[PDB]
Amino acid sequence: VCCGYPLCHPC
Repeated sequence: VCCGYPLCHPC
C-alpha cells in the first residue's frame, strides 16, 4: 500500500 497507513511502515 503505502508509507504511514494500513499494511505498511511510517514515512
